[PDB]
This record gives sequence, C-alpha cells and structure tokens, in this order.
Amino acid sequence: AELTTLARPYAKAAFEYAQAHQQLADWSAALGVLAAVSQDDTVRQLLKEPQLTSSAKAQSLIDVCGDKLNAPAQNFVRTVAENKRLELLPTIAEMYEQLKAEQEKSVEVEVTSAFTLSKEQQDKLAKALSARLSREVRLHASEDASLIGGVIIRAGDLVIDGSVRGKLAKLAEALKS
Amino acid sequence: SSGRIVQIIGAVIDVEFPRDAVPSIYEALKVQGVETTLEVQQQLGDGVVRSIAMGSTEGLKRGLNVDSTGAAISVPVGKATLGRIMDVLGNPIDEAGPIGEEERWGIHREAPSYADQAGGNELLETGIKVIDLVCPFAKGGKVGLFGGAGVGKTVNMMELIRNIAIEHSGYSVFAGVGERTREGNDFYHEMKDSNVLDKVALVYGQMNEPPGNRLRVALTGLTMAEKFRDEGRDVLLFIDNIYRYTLAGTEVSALLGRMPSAVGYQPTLAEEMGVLQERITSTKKGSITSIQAVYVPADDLTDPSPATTFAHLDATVVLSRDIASLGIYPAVDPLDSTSRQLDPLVIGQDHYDTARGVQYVLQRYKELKDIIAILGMDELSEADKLLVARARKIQRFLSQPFFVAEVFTGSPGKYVSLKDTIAGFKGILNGDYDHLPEQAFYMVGGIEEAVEKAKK
Amino acid sequence: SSGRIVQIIGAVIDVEFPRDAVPSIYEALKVQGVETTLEVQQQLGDGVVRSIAMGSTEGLKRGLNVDSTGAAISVPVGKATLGRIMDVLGNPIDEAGPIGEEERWGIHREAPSYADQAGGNELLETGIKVIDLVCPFAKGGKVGLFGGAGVGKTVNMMELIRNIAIEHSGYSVFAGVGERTREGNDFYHEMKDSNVLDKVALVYGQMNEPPGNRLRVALTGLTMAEKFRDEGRDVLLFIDNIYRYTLAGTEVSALLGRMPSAVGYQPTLAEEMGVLQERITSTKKGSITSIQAVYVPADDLTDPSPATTFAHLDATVVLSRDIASLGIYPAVDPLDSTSRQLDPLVIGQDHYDTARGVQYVLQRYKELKDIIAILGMDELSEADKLLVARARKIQRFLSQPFFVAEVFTGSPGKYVSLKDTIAGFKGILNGDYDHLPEQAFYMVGGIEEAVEKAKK
Amino acid sequence: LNPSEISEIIKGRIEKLDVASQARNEGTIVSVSDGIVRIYGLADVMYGEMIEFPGGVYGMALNLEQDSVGAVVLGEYQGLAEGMNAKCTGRILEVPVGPELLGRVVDALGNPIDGKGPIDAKATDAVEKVAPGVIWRKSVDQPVQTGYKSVDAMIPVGRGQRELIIGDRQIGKTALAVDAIINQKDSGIKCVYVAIGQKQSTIANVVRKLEENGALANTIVVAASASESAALQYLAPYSGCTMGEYFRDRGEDALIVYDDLSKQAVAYRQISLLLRRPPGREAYPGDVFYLHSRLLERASRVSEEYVEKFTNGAVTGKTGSLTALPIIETQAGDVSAFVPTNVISITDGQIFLESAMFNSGIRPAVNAGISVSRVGGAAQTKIIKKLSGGIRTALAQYRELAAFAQFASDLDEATRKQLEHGQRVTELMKQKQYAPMSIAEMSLSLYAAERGFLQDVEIAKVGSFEQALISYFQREHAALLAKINEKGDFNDEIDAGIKAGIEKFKATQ
Amino acid sequence: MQQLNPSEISEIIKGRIEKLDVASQARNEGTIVSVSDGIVRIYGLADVMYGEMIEFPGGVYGMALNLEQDSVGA
Amino acid sequence: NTIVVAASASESAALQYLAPYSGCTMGEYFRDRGEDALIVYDDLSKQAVAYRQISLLLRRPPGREAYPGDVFYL
Amino acid sequence: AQAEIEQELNSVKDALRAQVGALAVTGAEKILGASIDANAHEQLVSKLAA
Amino acid sequence: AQAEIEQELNSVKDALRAQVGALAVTGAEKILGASIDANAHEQLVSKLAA
Ligand SMILES: Nc1ncnc2c1ncn2[C@@H]1O[C@H](COP(=O)(O)OP(=O)(O)OP(=O)(O)O)[C@@H](O)[C@H]1O
Ligand SMILES: Nc1ncnc2c1ncn2[C@@H]1O[C@H](COP(=O)(O)OP(=O)(O)O)[C@@H](O)[C@H]1O
Ligand SMILES: Nc1ncnc2c1ncn2[C@@H]1O[C@H](COP(=O)(O)OP(=O)(O)O)[C@@H](O)[C@H]1O
Ligand SMILES: [Mg+2]
Repeated sequence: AELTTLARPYAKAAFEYAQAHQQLADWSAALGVLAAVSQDDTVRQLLKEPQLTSSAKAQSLIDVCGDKLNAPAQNFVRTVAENKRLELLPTIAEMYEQLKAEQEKSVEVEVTSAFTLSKEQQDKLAKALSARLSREVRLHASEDASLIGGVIIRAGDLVIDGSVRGKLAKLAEALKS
Repeated sequence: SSGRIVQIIGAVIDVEFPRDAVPSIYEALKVQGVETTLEVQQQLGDGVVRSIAMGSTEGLKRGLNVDSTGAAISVPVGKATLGRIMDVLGNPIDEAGPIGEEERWGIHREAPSYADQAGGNELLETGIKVIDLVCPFAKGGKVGLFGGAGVGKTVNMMELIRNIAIEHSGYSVFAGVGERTREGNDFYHEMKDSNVLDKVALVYGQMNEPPGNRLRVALTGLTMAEKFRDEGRDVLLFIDNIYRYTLAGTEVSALLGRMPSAVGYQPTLAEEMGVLQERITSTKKGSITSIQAVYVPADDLTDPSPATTFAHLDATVVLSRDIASLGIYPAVDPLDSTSRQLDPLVIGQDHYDTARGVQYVLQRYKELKDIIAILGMDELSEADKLLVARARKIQRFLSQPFFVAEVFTGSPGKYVSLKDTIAGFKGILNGDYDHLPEQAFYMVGGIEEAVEKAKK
Repeated sequence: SSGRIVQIIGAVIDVEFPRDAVPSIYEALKVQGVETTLEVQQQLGDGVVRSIAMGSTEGLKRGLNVDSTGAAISVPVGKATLGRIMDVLGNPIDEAGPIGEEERWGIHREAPSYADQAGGNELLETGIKVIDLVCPFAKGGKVGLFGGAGVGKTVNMMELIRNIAIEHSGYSVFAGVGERTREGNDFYHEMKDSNVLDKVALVYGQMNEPPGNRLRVALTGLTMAEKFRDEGRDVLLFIDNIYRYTLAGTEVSALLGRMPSAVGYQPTLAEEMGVLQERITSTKKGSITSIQAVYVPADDLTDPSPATTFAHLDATVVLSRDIASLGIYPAVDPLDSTSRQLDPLVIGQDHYDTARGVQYVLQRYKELKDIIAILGMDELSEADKLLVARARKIQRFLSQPFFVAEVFTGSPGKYVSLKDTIAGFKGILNGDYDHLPEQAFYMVGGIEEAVEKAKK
Repeated sequence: LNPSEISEIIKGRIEKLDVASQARNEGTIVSVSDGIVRIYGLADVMYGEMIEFPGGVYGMALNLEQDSVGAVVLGEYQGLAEGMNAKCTGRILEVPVGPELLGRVVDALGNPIDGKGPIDAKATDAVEKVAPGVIWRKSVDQPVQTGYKSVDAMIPVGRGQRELIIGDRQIGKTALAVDAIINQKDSGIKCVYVAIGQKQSTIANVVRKLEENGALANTIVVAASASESAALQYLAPYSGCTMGEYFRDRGEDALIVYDDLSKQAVAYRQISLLLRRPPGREAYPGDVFYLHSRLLERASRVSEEYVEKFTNGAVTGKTGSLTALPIIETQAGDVSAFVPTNVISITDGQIFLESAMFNSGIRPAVNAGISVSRVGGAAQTKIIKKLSGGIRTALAQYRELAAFAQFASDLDEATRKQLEHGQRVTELMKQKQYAPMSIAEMSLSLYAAERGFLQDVEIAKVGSFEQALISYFQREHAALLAKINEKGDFNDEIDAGIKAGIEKFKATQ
Repeated sequence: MQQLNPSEISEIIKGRIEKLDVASQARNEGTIVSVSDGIVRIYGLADVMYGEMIEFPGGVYGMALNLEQDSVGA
Repeated sequence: NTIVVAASASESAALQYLAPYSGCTMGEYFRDRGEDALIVYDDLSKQAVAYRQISLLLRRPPGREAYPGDVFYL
Repeated sequence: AQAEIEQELNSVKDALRAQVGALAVTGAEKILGASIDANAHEQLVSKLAA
Repeated sequence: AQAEIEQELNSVKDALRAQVGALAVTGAEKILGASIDANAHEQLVSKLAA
C-alpha cells in the first residue's frame, strides 16, 4: 500500500489530540524530531535488528529524543512501535503538517524563476495567490536558469506556468500540427 | 451532516462521514451537485461507508460532498402505479408526467413469517399441451422457465401472459431486469393498443443500465406487488430475467472486497437469491402467482446460479436446444421438467397415469439413441419398435403453434383444454392412432386436427 | 549513472537506480565485472526496476553495480551475419571469431504502418511444383508447416534457402526458438555440406537457456531480416517452432507474477503473437515471407496456442509419412495442404481451375483405391480405370529432384517455373499425354522432360 | 505547384495563438507495468477522464483511490517512465464526429492513418454513453438490403436491428458484412467499419475493395490492428459506435460492422487480468456480458420525438437509426460457448455460416435451419415478402432428403418432387462475392423458383438460366425492372408482367 | 508494508495517546469497528472464548469465530 | 561398473531436487575425459514434485498444475 | 490518379511547413536576449493572471 | 508530377530563407508584448545566425 494510506490514521489521531489540548505547536516539534532521528543511519539500522522487542525499539527512540517529547507524545511512539509502524514516522510528520496547515488556513507555495525576484514582486504574487486560494500563502522562491524569463507557481496539484519556456512550447505545439 | 467522496472504482464509491453521523446500511445518499443516488452497502470503520451508485459514475471526482437522506430507497405504491412505467428509483420514464402516489415504501423488507404462509393446490390451466400435461401450475405458486440463449423463454412467457390474463381479473406487475430495451417498448405498445395497460404496473432496468440499477430493479417491482397482495388482492408477478439480478451482484462483488467462490461467483450467491425469493410468496392476506424466466450460462444446467434457483420454485419448465433444433416448439424437455402439482391427490389418477405413461415411453426411447444411430431401428425387438413409433408421435404431438409466434410462421395459434390434452396423449399411448403417419401430429392444436391432417 | 542489485529470485532480478536515472522499459542493462545482461520489464517505483536475466544468475549477489546501456538489446545486421551462428544478444556462438558488422539495430520496434503496406497481392514463386500449384505462397505471407520427423523437413528448408538466393537474389534467416543443441549442430553441418550456409544467417535460442532468451530470439532473427528487407530484397524467415515462442511467453509471464488466463496461458497471448507476426509483411521497399513449424498440444486444434497462431497463417503445408513411403519427394499432401491465395480472384481462373482439377482427380482416386482394395480391380468401369491411370501420372508428376538432394537422388536438381507447372498439369488433366507410361513422369522438371524420358 | 504565400500560413497560426498562462491540475508517474500506470497527485481528475503525458500519449483514469490514480494507456506505453509529468485535460474520453470522417481511415481515437492529411471535424462526442430508454424507441419496419438472395429472402434485416454474423474461421463472415456495406452506396445509409485485432494487410485490402466498388466515399474505417495496445482494441467499437450515433441522433440512418467482437472480449480479458480482477467461465471477467450488451444497445431506431428533442427542433418528423452487424468466431462450430451465447442473448437474431456447406462449394454458406431474424419480417419489402414464403420450407425438405440423391431414382412421386424442388432452390441460392442484386433481379430468381418455372431445368443449368433470364428482362422489360426497384411493390399488373416475360423467355431463348 | 489492520483506526489510536493502559476497558467489553455482510469486527473483548455469545445493543446476539490478535470477528 | 546415487522418500526435498544434478556431474567426469557413460534418472516427475514444494514454500508465483514458471528450465 | 497527385503535393507542402518555417521556434534566441526589466513585466502579467 | 515538384522544391527552399527571420521575429514579439524596438537592431545578425 501507499505509505500515505498507512500513516493517515496515526497523523489524524495525533492532530485531533493536539488540537483538543491546544498543543498544535508542541506536536509539530515532537513529530519533526522523531522523523529526523528515525532516518539517521545508526538509528535506521537499530530499528531493523531481529533481536530487539517492540518495547526496546520504542524506549531507545524515546531516550534519544529525551526532553523533545511530552508524556502524550511518548504514549504515541509506544503505540506506533507496538503496531509495528515505526517506518511511517517521516510520513506521519508530513501528513500532520497538512492537517495543521488546513486548520490554520495556510498554504505552502513553490516558485521558480529565470532570475532572482525582489521582495516587492514576491508580495505582489503572494497577494494574488492568497485571493484565489482564500488562504495565507507562504512562498518558497528559487532560481532556475532553464527558463528564459517569467515564473512557474505550484501549490499542491495546481500549477500556473507563466515562464516564456512554456509559451515557446505552446508555439511549437501550434506550428508542428 | 454531509460526507465527502474519498474513492471511486467503477460502480462502487467510498464516502467519509463524521464519526457521530455515519449512515446506516441500505440508506440512500445523494451527491450534492450531480444528484446521483448511492446505496450504502458496508461500514468500513473510521467513519467510511462503501456504496453502489444508482447511475453512471463518469465525470464524478474525489472530494465531492454527499448528503444522507435518513432512509432507504423508497418507491411509489398502489393504484397510482398502474398503466405507468418506472425506473429503479421509482421515477416515471413514460413521459406521461409525475406519479400521484398517496404513500411510498422502502424497497428493502423482511419476508412474511412462517405463520403467514398460505396452503393451496388450485389448478391453473395454461392452454399449452406440454405444460398442462407434465408440469401443471397452481394459483398463487411460483413457475421458472429455464433455458439457454435463443431457446424461447420470452416467447413462452408472452404466451403465458396472453393465456393467463383470460381468467384473471386482478392487477399485474412486470419487472424488466437486465433484458432488451426493444422488448420493453414492444410489450408497452402492445398493451397500450390492446387497452390492457391500465391493469399493469411496468418497471424497467434493461441491459444499457449500470450495475447498481440491474441489482435493485427486481426489488422495486416486487415492492409494488407486495402492496397489492397486502391489500387482499390476487396479483400476477412476471420477471423478464431473474439471472440478471444475480449477475449484477457478480459484477460488483470484487469491488466490495469479497473473496470469489466457485467459477467466480459472489460468496453470498445463495443468500442473495433467498432474500429476494422468499418475498415472492402468497400469504393469508392475499396471493402472488409468479412466472420467472431463468437464463442458463453456456447451456450448463449444473452452473451455480441455475442450480441454486430450482429449490425456490413449485413448477420447473426446462427448455432444450436439442429439441428446438428439431423444429419442435415450445421446446420443453418432458423428462427434466416437473411440478409439485403432479400428484394423484391434486390432479386425479387419469391425468397422473397419462403423464407417467408419456414419461415412461420417452425415457425408454432415450436409452435406444446410440443403438439406433449405429444399427438403425430394424435390429430392435418387436416391443421396442412399437414403443419407438409411439415415442416419435408423442414428441411431435407435444409441439403447438402459439398465438404470439404467428408472426414467425403465419400459422394460426391454438388453445388446448386439459380435457383434450389428456384424451390425445391417452389415445396415442393406448394405440388408437397406430395407423396415422408421425408427421400428422406436428403443429396440430388437438387430436382431432391430427386426424384431419393425416387425410392430406 | 549506475544502479545496484537489490533482490534476486531465480531469473528475476530487481535493480535500484537514482530517481533521475531510471532505465526505460525493454532497456538492456550490464552487471559490472560479469557477462550477464538484464532486460527491464517493469518499473516498480522508488527508482526500482524489475528485469529478466539473459543468462544464468548463479554466483550473483545483492549490492553489485549495474550499468544502463541507454537502448534496447542491439544486434549486428547486414551481409556480415550470413554463414555465422549467433545467440539472442547477437554474440557469435561458433569459434570463427568476431562478426565484422558495420551497423547494429535494437530488437524492439513497431510493425510497418497502414501507409507502408505494399498493397497488391503478389505470389512468391518457390520453383517447387506441388507448393506452387496446390498451396501458393504470397510475398510477405506466413506459412504453417505440419508433419512428423524423418519426412524431409530439413531438405525442404534447404531447397527454399537455395531458390530465394540463386533465383530471386534474396537472403534467409533461421530463428531456432528453443533449439536442441544436437539438432542445431547437425543442421549447421548439413547446410555446409549442401553449400547453402553462405546464403543464410543462423540465430539459436537453445533449450538450456533461460525463458527470456527463448522468448527474444524470434525478435533477433526478425531484426536481421528487417535489415535485408530495407536493402530492397525479398527475404525468408524460418522459425524452428512457433509453439515454443508461445510457451517462453507463458514461462516469463509466470516468473513476473501475472494472473494466468484460460488453459493457463499468459493474459497477453494474442498481443505477443501480434507483435511478432505483424512485422512479417510486404512493404513498398521489399518483403519478409515466413515459414513456421507448428505443434498442436494434445492434438486439439481449439487449444488457445494453435487457435491464436492460425489467425495469422496464409498457407498450410502438410508433410505425409504415407507419401514419403511411395518414394515421392517432397512428401507434401495435395489434399490436406491449404492456401488463402488459392482463390480465382487472387491467382486467376486458369491457375485455379488447374489446381482444383488436380485435387478432384486425387480425391476421387483416394476413394477408388479403397474399392480396388476391398472388391478388386474388376468392379471399376472403363471411365474409372482411365481416371486411375491419370491419377497415377499426376501423383508422380508432383515429385521433383532438388539441388540439395543430389546426394540422395543422384539426378541433377531442377527449378520449375509457375508457367511450366500449370501447362504440365493442365496437359495431363486434358489427356494430351495419356500415351506415355507412368514411370516417365517420376523425378522430372517439366512436361517436356517427361516426353523425352519416355523415349529411353 | 508550391507558392511561398501558402507555406506562409505560419503567420496566421502565430496571430491566432494565445500565450496567456492557465491553471493546470497535475501529477507524477510512480510506476509503469504492462500498459497500466500509477500516478501521484491529480486531485481534480474525474472518473473516465483523459490524462495527458509527454510525447502526445494519453491515458484514461479508472482507479481513483485516496492516495493515487490508476490509468490505462491509450497507445504505446513503453515510452513512459517514473517521474514523468501527468496533466488533467478536463475532458471525458472523446472522439471527433461528423460528415468529415466519410472516406477516411482512422485509429481508435480518431487520428487519421491513411496519410490524406488532417480531419476538419467541427464537433466531438463522448465514447462512453448510456443508450436511449424504452419510450424513445420505435418499431423496426424499414429494410436494409445486403444484396444476397439467401439473406434478403430468408433472414431480412431492418433499419435499427442488431443481426449477428457467426461461424468458424475463413468461411465468408467478412465477405458478407463488406458486401452489405458496398450495397448501401446509393441507399442513403452511411457506413462505419470497425476492424478489431485484424492484420494491417487485411485492413488495407478491405479499404482497396471499398474504393474499387465505389463504397469508400460513404464509409468511415476505424482500425485497431493485431499489434495495437489492448486498450485501443477494447475501445475501438465504442469510438465507431459514437461516430455512427452522430447520424442516428440527427434523424439519419447508419450501418455499423464490428469485424470481430470476440477479439474485443479477448482484449478486455487481458486488461482485467493485468488489473488482477477475479475471472469467471473461460477466464473472462464478471462484466464480459455488460461489455457487449452496453455496446449493442446503442444500435436502435429512435422516434421523431427523440430527434426533435435532441436537435432542439432543427429536425422535425424524421426517425433516426443505427443498424449493427457484429461478427463472432466459434471454435469447431460450437454455438454453446460462453461468448457466442452472451451475444445471441443481446442481438435480434443471427446468420449462422456452416463450414460443411462452404467446403461443399455452397459459398454463401447460410445455414437456414438455425439462422433467423426476430424483427426483419415486418421490415421486408412487399414483393420479396410474398415470394420468399416457399423458399424457407423448400430448403428444410432438402436438408431432410439431400443424402438420398444416390438412390432417389427409386422413391415415391411426392418425395421425388419435394427433393427435386429442394435441389433447385439450393442451387439458385448460390451467389459470387462483390456481385449484389437489386430488388427486381432477386425478384426474378425467386419468382421463377416459387412458381415452378425451374422443374424442366437440370441442376447443372439453374445458375446459367438465372443469369440469362436477368439479362433478358434487362433489355426486353427494362420499364418493369425500373418500376419494381422504386419501392418493391407487388400488384396484379406486376405479377402478370413477370409471368408473361418468363414464359416468352422459356419459349424462345 | 502490511495493509492497515482492522484496529488501526484514528479513535483507537487516540484512546491510547491519552492512556496506554489496556485495563481501562473491562476484558468483558468491546466496541464495533466494522459491519459488512453479517460479519462484525470488534475491538476489545479480551476474555472471549471460541463460540461464546456476544450481546449487541438492541437484543441482537452474535458468536465469536475468529479470535485474532487485535480484533474479534463475529 | 555402476555408481548409485540415492535420494529416498524421507530425505529433504532439496536433496531430491539436487540428486539428478549430482549424478549428472559424476557421469560428466567420463565424458570430458574422452570416455562413454550411461545415466538413468528413475523419476524426473519426483524431482519436479520436490522442486514444486520448495517453490510454493518460498512463495514463488504458481502456474499450470501449481508448478513454477521455470519447471521446463529445470 | 488525380486525387493521389493532390495528396502527394499536400504532403510536401505540409512537410515543408513542418521542417522549414516551424524552424521559427528558434525565436528562443531572440527571447534569450531578455533581461530583468522584461522579467518584471512578465511577473506583473503573471500576477494579473492569478 | 513528381519530377515537376523536384525542380520547384529547390527554388522555393531558397525563397523560404528570406521569410524564417520575419516568422521568428513575429514569434518573439508574440511571447511578450515588448522589445519590438530593440529586436530591429540585432535582427541583421540574428536572422542568419539562427
Ligand atoms: N460468395 C462467395 N463466393 C466465392 N467465394 C467467396 C464467397 N464469399 C467468400 N468467399 C471467399 O471465402 C474466403 C474467406 O472469406 P472471408 O475472408 O470473408 O472469411 P472470414 O470468415 O471472414 O475469414 P476470417 O476469419 O479470416 O476473417 C475468401 O477467399 C473469399 O474470397
Ligand atoms: N414457437 C416459436 N416459434 C419460433 N421461434 C420461437 C418459438 N419459441 C421460441 N422461439 C425463439 O425464442 C427466441 C427468444 O427466446 P429467448 O432468447 O430465450 O428469450 P429472451 O428474450 O428472454 O432472451 C427467439 O429466437 C425465437 O425465435
Ligand atoms: N528430396 C529428397 N530426395 C530423396 N530423399 C529425401 C529427400 N528429402 C528427404 N529425403 C530423405 O529423408 C531423410 C530425412 O530428411 P530430413 O529433412 O532431415 O527430415 P527430418 O528433419 O524431419 O528428419 C533424408 O536423410 C533422406 O534420406
Ligand atoms: Mg474477417
């Protein structure tokens, strides 16, 4: 199955508890540190040994994180380990942020341009995107010399291409016919 | 509170609802913008329900809102349904305006109790020689017409509709389940032109329709017949093809996450038939006389669907491709066909002995098939030669020109009484017609017509 | 960039590559430090691809580096391939050193488009009397070859290889699909002793090679034939056994875990046959004609493999054990052999009447031979006795001396034109040669040679 | 021949081009296996929508799961790879439609393959649709002449009927259906020929025969050869059906031939097994009946009210129709097999071709004993309807007595005359390929046999007598043949005119 | 990766975040997780025997037949 | 003059699957040294049955009569 | 024969319009000469178009 | 007809070389509604060098 199909129940349970107790910020840090720690090459190896029991894998991961996990977050790691799903931690953190972003009415937007775009232009783009998405947009600008001009915006599955590269492809498709 | 579509695969749709507002099984749901109706079938847990669409799923997408209606699919019932055509959801499809019902009934209901069952053996004359002889029907009983493709299930059911409507004055219900759309149009205009339409309720879910419609249309037609039965009336229920209801369940079973049983059928095959078949019954309040056409896949009578259907019927009529290939119609097999009414205490010793005598001769002729194919009739004993000659006359005398079949041959239809049926076969068995040529008995209504045909 | 072996299960190997460097479907991969080649079959996701090894996997281990070649399995093409034996990958399997190719082509491509079809139906003159008269071959057609063993199958292939090269300036390719190593060696020496080896390219996919090798050899031989077709030539492609190509697909499909179809064949049975057979056609530049030996499982012509193969065949040549016993060569049955071009609209009325005339006389002689055997020659009339005499002359005139059979027959080989063939049989049927003895027609090129032989 | 002011059209393309940015809904390919692709993303994709991939390749969405989309590739899948882009098109699976398709050869998606340039179609329509309901249909009562004596006399076909052509391989199934298309060139009926799983060389020969006979300008050819993707072979019948429905919905008449529905079923079984769906009898999918029944239900006759409603009043007082001639191949003549039995349960009758008849020199090969038309008796023209009643019974008497010809010289007068008549009707029913007969020509052959004018003619000369009699009426009675050909009417004046001509023929030619 | 087991439901997981203790629910009690075709999957019911009777809200009775590690199919 | 290689009914299926290859290897010793040898495999059907068992327990995909895709190659 | 001659000509006219003329997609070289001033106009155009 | 077009093909193939520049410049000013003044100075080298 897709890792997203298996991490949905755990991400939803952690989000409902964090929301009901007003701990939304705390759990973003706990899940983020568990995700990062579970992917380091010595922890990645310890979480695959055949002689360790589920409780020892959970305890080892709890001791490494230490103070970056409250009592509820420790009960959650013990639950994920007992159900044999510690490989889902990076995906659980990713899905928890999606639920939190839609709760706070915010959207993460990726932007690529031919040349560096100034703060005035970034805010001008953000204003329009916020109006159509009816969400607080957070832009992540980046450079791509492949484009000969313009910008390409992407927010989830929505893709708006204003780059002259895309315009040159449309011109080609209309003349090759 | 509304839910949202989370998955779409063919006719099956998964919808997520709040944990405190999950719809019940068989509850009807509606997609907000498209107005497509869905029937809940399973509760998967975590607020998700699995449902079957009662229409086309082309153009639907994930994330669409769905409303729960608080009840099962409900259809109009009573006098307002007579002379009108309806779809699976109970909508009018005859362009004659809205239905004027006083009440609506849910299509899912429990079968009548053991204490509500009605006992009865009153003989029903069909006017068809082979049926009236070896597999007689009874008022308020169930009849099944078993047969492969092209052998005659519809022609025989249309002749039975024509002949039974002569002595029946009550209401009728006809359910078109997974059959030709043209056959529905032909029957509708025939009744409209004959002025018989105001006594019949019509329900249609033909071959063009999606799996959800073909899976529930049989329940919609039966729900209308149950209203008339419970009003204390005697009603006729005709089902165009009961096998299509089972097949629609097979098309959807894998999508519902069920493991396949023998030859790919749903694991619930027998339960799906039992839940439908027990509702089609006569009770102490009123009676339902029913005739059902039963399709046989690849001519194999041992197939799980036909095999599971025999146990639900009072009279079993089996049609055969071999008999139809010899030009003998209606094409009923007298050795495979049977009825519970073929009892000396119900039909009397004269009819019973005549039917038994016909089956004995045909069974003995069947055993001689390979001997006759390799060496011919001349090597048989004088007793076997006499029996073969009578068997060949009996096979031909079982043939009959039907009124609905007049379009295929120009030959006038014939109606034969039970008295004339018993007299003809008894005379052939006793040897009163040993001098007539066997071609004199082919396509003749009564034994007198065989005597006249022999003079040509 | 290179990948790493992550899993090995028999002949199936899974390789992991960087996310931006995943190889394409059918791309050839090379294991570092070993001669093992892998062909990509499926892309599993996460940079992992599933492949089939083109050799033994014994001694391979997880973590070995794998290099992508950037293209499908590429084989040597052109004149450099004639008189050499090669494997599925185009490597020479004889000890005669490296092939001197100037060009290499990938084994996977689309069939010639609708617009590339040559158009008019043209016959391929084989120079063999029985084939050219009773079962004519169309240019770009597929011929099914039937019969046992020890009936002249190799000698017929060698004669066809000689005639296309010497009389039509063409070339031949032999694809040994599931070839027996003993028979592959014997055949190579028989062609060398018969001086036909320099006129044919040999590709062997031996029985002891993995399923992927046996499956792809047909495409390797076909790719070599496509190069010769594009040089403006008419080419012959021989497939050792088309049944083994079907089985190799079933074996590979089972290794890849696909759900099996009716009778256990791969679900892709009809498509795999179509991908191979649709490239063998007549195009505007030249043509590829194919002779394919066919095996029928359990003698059942309705089995999915024979039934799928027969949809593509244009002619059927049946070799007979009984005809070979009479000393008549080639031992082809004029009554069991068939051809789709044996139609008056395709070959004209004169050729059609002559061929049907020969078949009618031979069919009637077969019947008269049973009467002579059971009742004696005195039962036959003067017209029947004359017909028996003509049938014996026709039957002997179908025999012919081959240039590759000079060792067996002693006499020099003969190439017979279609014009000479039609004129000879037409004259015998008309009775123009009824004065000559039957022995004058045996082992002669044309009717003229029979007239001259009768004076000795 | 090539002016520079024509190749300058590029300026018009650049002037018409719109370079404004537009929002697209996208995804990324995750895996690729045997023509099936898994995609991550595409949240706005609809069930049955066309998905666009690089290099001009298209796919169809069939599995809308919570976390991914499963799509079947509509063509060659070997060029697709993990990480490639996928885009929603906002369009359900569609094909071009209209008169611009007449005389063209196209692939299953409507792209031209004949090399004659683009198709200037002004409209498109959905490939998958539910056929019109019970109240919108009309009874079949207009004829469709195939041009064959045996078929038009014993198995009549009407406008809007579904008539199955069934038999073993290589016995004239394609010949009968292509000759039926060729005979429509002057009838006003437009034709569609769908070739499923056929060899490219066979398709090219059928197109050559359509133009040699002048029928190509009235026919649309849809091709999905033996090497095309199983997705296109499974979809080709629905594309052809959609192109044929264009005429039905507009108050016109059309004819469609599905050269092999059994090849369409084999293509659908492949996709279903690759998707791991549980198989049934002969390993076919549970929905194999729904595959053909949904296709063949569209072939129909629609009432004037349906045409008036569909055209928004532009077409008034005209019915529309789509006639279908599906073809099925049976192994070893077995009619009891699963797929043949399913299509017999869907169609309005069938023409059975017998292998023993075909090999015995009776090339038409129509098995009258089992072949039948459920709705053609009401559609047959008056002259052929009145003369054909005795033809059917005469062949039955022949089948029962045919083996006795070796000893029939020593039988009773009645049996001898029944056999002698059955032999003459059997010989008369033979006909060559690409040689169709008009209502008047078929009427002469049927009249001569039904009225007993063949009793003194030997079996070896019945064919010679027929060709001579037709040739004679064409010069001596041209006005009578022209009258019969108008509408196939049969009054006392026409009956008297025919016997007078046959009697003068027998007495002088 | 194994498919999502019947007890891997957001409510069951959330219940364990608040208290890991199994004894917080009596071994004699459980909760319906799924209802399909005459088969009910229950979470809990730790002291159930093979063939034991289960009382459901409303007078309906069921019988244990699959005593699995996380659920009981009845 | 004979070498006898035995893999009895009670021995591990791996040994029964390998026995023909072991006996063939002992016979090939003479072939490669310019000598003649004769080998008898008393039941190739029993070797196939042993290989089918190993393949099914290793969870490899089955074909006709439950044999693995490589039974011809064996 | 005359219809086949027109089909040949239009295939050449289209092949010339596709091989040559469509070579104008090299307008990327003209567009390669763009700078930050022009980029600002394209960002304003993109912003006005969502 | 095939020989007649071979002759002409050569003439027109050279005539087209005078138009590809204007087509490409029309394409460049189509992509963005600016720089039509600047393009005219680089045109002389660019047309050939494309
Ligand atoms: N009426 C006829 N008179 C003479 N020959 C005929 C006639 N009808 C068909 N044939 C011949 O029969 C042969 C096979 O016909 P056809 O190709 O139509 O059969 P088919 O069943 O459709 O074959 P296939 O299964 O390959 O599609 C051809 O040679 C054709 O010319
Ligand atoms: N008496 C009869 N005369 C002629 N045909 C008959 C007769 N009885 C049955 N048939 C045949 O029955 C067939 C229709 O029945 P069938 O196909 O079994 O029913 P359904 O319409 O339910 O599929 C037609 O082919 C028709 O010719
Ligand atoms: N044309 C022929 N003339 C004489 N003998 C022939 C001829 N063709 C075949 N034979 C005989 O048949 C034998 C076997 O032929 P061959 O082609 O090798 O058949 P197969 O491959 O099936 O074993 C030859 O060795 C030869 O004795
Ligand atoms: Mg055909």
